[PDB]
Amino acid sequence: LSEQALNHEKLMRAIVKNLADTPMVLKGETALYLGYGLNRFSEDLDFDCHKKINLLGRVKSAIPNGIILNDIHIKKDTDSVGRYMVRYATKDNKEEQTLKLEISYRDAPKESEVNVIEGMRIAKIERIIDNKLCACFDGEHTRTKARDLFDLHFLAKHYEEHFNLDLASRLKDFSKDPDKLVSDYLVDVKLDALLNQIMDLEETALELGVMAQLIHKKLEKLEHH
Repeated sequence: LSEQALNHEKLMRAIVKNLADTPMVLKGETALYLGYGLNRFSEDLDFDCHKKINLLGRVKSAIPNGIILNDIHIKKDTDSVGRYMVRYATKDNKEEQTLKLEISYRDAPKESEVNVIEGMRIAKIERIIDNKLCACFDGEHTRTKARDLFDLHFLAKHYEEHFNLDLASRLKDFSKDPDKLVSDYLVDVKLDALLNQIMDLEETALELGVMAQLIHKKLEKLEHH
């Protein structure tokens, strides 16, 4: 964890802690990082929220000591989506940084589906798995991002109990051809600063395929406790 990263994290945590008394629910990669022990750094803030709030006002108030807020650019503010570029600097370094902040106002989790971890409102693992699989495999607009392989492996390894039959079946299907995964993701892994040092693509792909196969097989037994 470099100084740039540590400060970035300082900024993210301050924003999410501030939003704890609103309906904002943290999701995605940084939910995993801040909430569930993800073993890579994450940089974006992604939220679901059932209604509009004074987002700008909250971000401004939330800037903690040691951070300089240069600007907030409103990329998109509609009924269904909020998309912002928060530009900032630091007491340790003057070079401008960016934080992407994105909110979805559709299909917000109901209050009974919201976890609180160290004072932060965060989505359940199940929803995060579902969203990742939509994002990398079977959603409306899939993408090829190595982060998704890294994160699904993490989830399959450390949170297998949160997989149900549907989630496991899709995971198994996503990861059935490990050589294709390695082929599909290789360039992205090399170009990703967050992954290129820490990730063995060949091993990750292989282990995911094996873990998914086993998780799904277990759930197919329809066992009870």
